Amino acid sequence: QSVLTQPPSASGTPGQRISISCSGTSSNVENNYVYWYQHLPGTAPKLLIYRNDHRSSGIPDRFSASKSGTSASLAISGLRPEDEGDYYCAAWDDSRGGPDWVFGGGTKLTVLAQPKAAPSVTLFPPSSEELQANKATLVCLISDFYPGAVTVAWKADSSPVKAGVETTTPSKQSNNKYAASSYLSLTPEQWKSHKSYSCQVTHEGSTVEKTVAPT
Amino acid sequence: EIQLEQSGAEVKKSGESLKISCQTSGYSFSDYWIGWVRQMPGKGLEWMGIFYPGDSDSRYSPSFEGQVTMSADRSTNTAHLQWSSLKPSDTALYYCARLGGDYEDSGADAFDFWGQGTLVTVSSASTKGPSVFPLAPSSKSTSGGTAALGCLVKDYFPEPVTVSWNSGALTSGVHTFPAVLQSSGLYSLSSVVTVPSSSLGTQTYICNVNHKPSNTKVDKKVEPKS
Amino acid sequence: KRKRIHIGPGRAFYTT
Repeated sequence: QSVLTQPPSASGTPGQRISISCSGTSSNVENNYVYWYQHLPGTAPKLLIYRNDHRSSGIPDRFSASKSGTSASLAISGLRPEDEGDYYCAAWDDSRGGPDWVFGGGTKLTVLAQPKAAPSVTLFPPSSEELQANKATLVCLISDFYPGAVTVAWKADSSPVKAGVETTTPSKQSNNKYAASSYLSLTPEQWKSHKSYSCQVTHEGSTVEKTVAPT
Repeated sequence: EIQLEQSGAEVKKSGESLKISCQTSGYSFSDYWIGWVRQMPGKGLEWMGIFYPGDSDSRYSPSFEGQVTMSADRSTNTAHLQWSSLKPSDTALYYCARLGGDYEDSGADAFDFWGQGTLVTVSSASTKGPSVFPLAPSSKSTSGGTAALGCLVKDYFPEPVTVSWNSGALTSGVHTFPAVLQSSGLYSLSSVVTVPSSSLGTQTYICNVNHKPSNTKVDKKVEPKS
Repeated sequence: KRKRIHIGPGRAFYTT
């Protein structure tokens, strides 16, 4: 109930219209008031839309929002570079019989200033020096991607791995594309027990992977 | 004109107490709820709770119940968030916001005016030099042309660590990644270099790592696998 | 006062 789901990422070129979606439940989006926030670098969250679809005073007409059922959505027409940043939906949730405020996970909006670039993925298994020291670290290096957001998932054989994963935020390279790294800590015994381990990277709805084997 | 002004950045050691502040301007402090919002590094905004200065009423998100204390004094128009025992996991950006909107004659429902935020950094780590491990190239002469080799620099504190290749003689195709900050409070990073596969037998690649906080200097030869 | 929280159309808490 107390969960508003948004897509992680969105993008368009200057002058285009884009739409950001928000998915909730019968305890929030469906009957209660929904709000929309802009979060730009160096500044506090800024109220765009209140109570489903009213523009906050001073908000330009090119911002609008609506909702149907458990879904709400924010539209921005005439996309401009300064629109680039994070957008959050939010709602009142009544699952506890009182007023709880929930934010959606947010969506990173990139105003496209260069062509899209798929990520380069390099995956290194544990070194033999580390394994001799009784540790094991999988290293997944992700670079040259634009827009600057990926999702990383690790698999043990075909099975998902929660435990032991450490991932960085993306950071700007000197070419203005982005870089990130993810790490998987295991025992030597776990590393040896499986057929393979994989680093899966999702960028712009497109998923790739690299796989390493002890054999 | 309505403003909330938050107190400055905090760098604390774990276990230390901290009260951060939000001072409000331009309306009756007693009459409106104040909300608190956390943003963890690399994550989204998260609601902590709300506090009503008029009568000290409160609502905490389930995850924040018992973990933190919202208060205010009406003698200074200042809302507070207190931790007696700061944990590394409290490391974040904290916003204060008024619950308002004034859309009707009564009540409130939107967080309208926000503070500029307060950064809070908490660490439990002691200074430690890295262990450096070689990232062996997938190896021999291939007509996918190139090979990626590198060094894993693990478990150090604090930042920064410098990384060279071949005592600075090799800069072409080097990419040293920003470090990851682990839950242990320690850092790890990797540097990788892309080279011709035809060079693997002839050329020696050595990464030179320096962690001055610990006086740790390591040169690690990265040979091909066998 | 503004203690009352309007969560949706017609619905409010702290209405006392």
